[PDB]
Amino acid sequence: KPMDKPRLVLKFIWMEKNIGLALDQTIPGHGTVPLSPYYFWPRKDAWEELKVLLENKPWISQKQMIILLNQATDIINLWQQS
RNA sequence: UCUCAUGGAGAGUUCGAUCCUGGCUCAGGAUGAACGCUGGCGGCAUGCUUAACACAUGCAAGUCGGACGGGAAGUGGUGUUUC
Ligand SMILES: [Mg+2]
Ligand SMILES: [Mg+2]
Ligand SMILES: [Mg+2]
Ligand SMILES: [Mg+2]
Ligand SMILES: [Mg+2]
Ligand SMILES: [Mg+2]
Ligand SMILES: [Mg+2]
Ligand SMILES: [Mg+2]
Ligand SMILES: [Mg+2]
Ligand SMILES: [Mg+2]
Ligand SMILES: [Mg+2]
Ligand SMILES: [Mg+2]
Repeated sequence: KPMDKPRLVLKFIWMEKNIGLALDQTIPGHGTVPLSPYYFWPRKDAWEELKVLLENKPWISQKQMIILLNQATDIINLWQQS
């Protein structure tokens, strides 16, 4: 049995005045399963609840969490710029 | 006495009576019928003949994304699919 890396995919919900955030997990043969539900920014703390859900799960390595937090920070800053 | 024929009826009224010419009237069918009285059901039909007179409202001709450029719904994104 080899070692498969459960790579995580980042998703967003684009609303008029709001934007939500969610994460998925991907393993070979297991396909894709949702890791986290959609958190609506600015109304809720989206990046904070996403990284809190990635910390509560011990099987997420620091690198996979920090990459998704970097591109999700780039999308929250891109929404805030608009 | 083979064959064809499945078809044609009258009545009252002019005269004191009659025969005739002659009109009127009636008995029969048919309705895209109307009105009156009365009206239980089913089957198949029929239903502005008058003003080709006016029209409130709603519907009666669209379809093709496999001609085509686009944008708008979602989706995580041009992998899916819709309008
Ligand atoms: Mg006379
Ligand atoms: Mg007399
Ligand atoms: Mg005569
Ligand atoms: Mg008759
Ligand atoms: Mg009646
Ligand atoms: Mg007419
Ligand atoms: Mg009209
Ligand atoms: Mg219609
Ligand atoms: Mg189609
Ligand atoms: Mg179509
Ligand atoms: Mg064609
Ligand atoms: Mg396509």
